[PDB]
Amino acid sequence: AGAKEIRSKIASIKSTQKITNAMEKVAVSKMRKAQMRMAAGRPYAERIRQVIGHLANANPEYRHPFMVEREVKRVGYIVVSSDRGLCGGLNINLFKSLVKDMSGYREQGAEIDLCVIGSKGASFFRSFGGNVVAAISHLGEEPSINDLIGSVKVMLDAYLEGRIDRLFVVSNKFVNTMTQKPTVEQLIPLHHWDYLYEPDAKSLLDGLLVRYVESQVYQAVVENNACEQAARMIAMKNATDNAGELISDLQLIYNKARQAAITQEISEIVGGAAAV
Amino acid sequence: LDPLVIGQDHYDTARGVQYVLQRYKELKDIIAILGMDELSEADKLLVARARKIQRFLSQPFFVAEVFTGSPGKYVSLKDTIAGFKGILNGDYDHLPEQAFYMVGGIEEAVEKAKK
Amino acid sequence: VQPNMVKVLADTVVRAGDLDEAAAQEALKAAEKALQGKGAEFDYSAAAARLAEAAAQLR
Repeated sequence: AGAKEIRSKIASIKSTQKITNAMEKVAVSKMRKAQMRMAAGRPYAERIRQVIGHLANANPEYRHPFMVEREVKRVGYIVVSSDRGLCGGLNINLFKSLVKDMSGYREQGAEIDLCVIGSKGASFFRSFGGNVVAAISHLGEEPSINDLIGSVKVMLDAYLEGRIDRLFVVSNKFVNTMTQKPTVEQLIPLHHWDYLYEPDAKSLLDGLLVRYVESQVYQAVVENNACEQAARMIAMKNATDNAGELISDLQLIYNKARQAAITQEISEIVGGAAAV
Repeated sequence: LDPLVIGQDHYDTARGVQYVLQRYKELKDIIAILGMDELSEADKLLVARARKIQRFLSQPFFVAEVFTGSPGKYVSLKDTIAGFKGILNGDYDHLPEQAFYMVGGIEEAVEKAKK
Repeated sequence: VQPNMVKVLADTVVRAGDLDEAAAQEALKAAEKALQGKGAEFDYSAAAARLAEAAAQLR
C-alpha cells in the first residue's frame, strides 16, 4: 500500500541480490579447487587398475571373490549426497535415478542394503524408511580418504561373507560446468613378462583390490563435490535473476503509488482553496 | 557529540557502537533469507556483538516500575562507557544474549548470566 | 618396478586391523534408526516428482 513500505521491500531485496551475486563467484572458486583435487587422484587408481589387470591374467589359478559373479537375490548401494543445501536439483535427480534402479530389484524379488554419505541422503532415508547399514556425514569440502575406510569396509565385508551379491555407487558425474549427470556405477564385479611378486601374488591381489574399490569411492565423493559447487553456482545465478524480477515489479507499483500521492495532494489543495 | 566537548574515549565509544549497529542493519535481511550459518567468520562474530549492544541499551526506570514490575536503575556516564567498551572489545563474548536485557550497569549482566 | 619406471603406491595413514576395524564399527554405530521401513515405499516417487517440478518453476 504505502510508498514507504514498498521502498523498504526494494531495499531488502536489493541487499539480498548483492550477496547472492557474490556467492555465485565463491561457488566457482570452490568448483576450481575441487577440479584440481579430482585430477590429483587419477594417477593412483589408473596404475592400480593396470597392476590388477596384469596380475589377474598372469595367475589364472586364483580368482578373488570380487572378480567372479554370484547370481543370487541381494544387492548393496553406496549413496553420495551433499551436507549443505542451495543445490539446483543435485540430490533430487540422484534420488530419482536411485529409486528407478532400486525398483528393478524390488520387483525381481531381491533384497537391498544401503550405505550413505552426506546429511541430505541420511534425511531422505530417515523420512522414507530406508534400511541404512552404514553412514557418514559432515565431511569437509576437501575430504580425506581415511574417513571412507569404515563405510567402505562394512560394505566389502558383507560381499566377502556372501551377504551382498553386487555393489554399486550412486553419485553425480561432471559432464561440463553447466551439466551434472546422476549415475549408478557397479564396483565389486570388475606386456608378456611377469613380476617377481616378493610376497605371494595371491596375497598382493587380496590387498590391491581393496585399495582399488576405496579409490573408486573416493574419486566418486570428490567428483560429487565438484558437481555440488557447479549446481550451487547455477542456483545462486537463478536466485540473483529472480530477485531482479521482484525489484522490477515493485518499482512499477512504487511509481504508480508516487503519482497517486501527488494527484491526491493537489485535489486537496484545490478543494480547500475553492472553499476559502 | 564532539571530542573537544566530551573527550576522545567517549566519542570513540559512541561512534564504535553506531558503526556496529549500522553494519548489523544491512546483515539482518540476509539472515532472514539464507540463515546465520551462510555468513563469514567476521560477520557471525559482529552480529552476536550487535545483538548484545542492542539489549545493553535497555534500562528499567523508577517511573516505569508500574509497567515493568522490576525495580528502577540509575547508571552513570563512566559505568555506561565501560560497559559499551567491554562489549565492543569482546570482554563478554561468552555471556548469552538474554543476560544484557533490562539490567542497569554492566556488572548486572554478568550477575544475570549466572541465573 | 619396471626396467624403465618405478612407482610407490603409498598410503595416507598406517593400514592395520586394529585401526581398520574401529572405523567400520563406528560406521555401523553411526547408522541412526527410528523406523524399520520395508524399502518397498512408493512415496519416494511422489515426493521426487513434487520437488522436481518445483525446481523447474524456479528457473
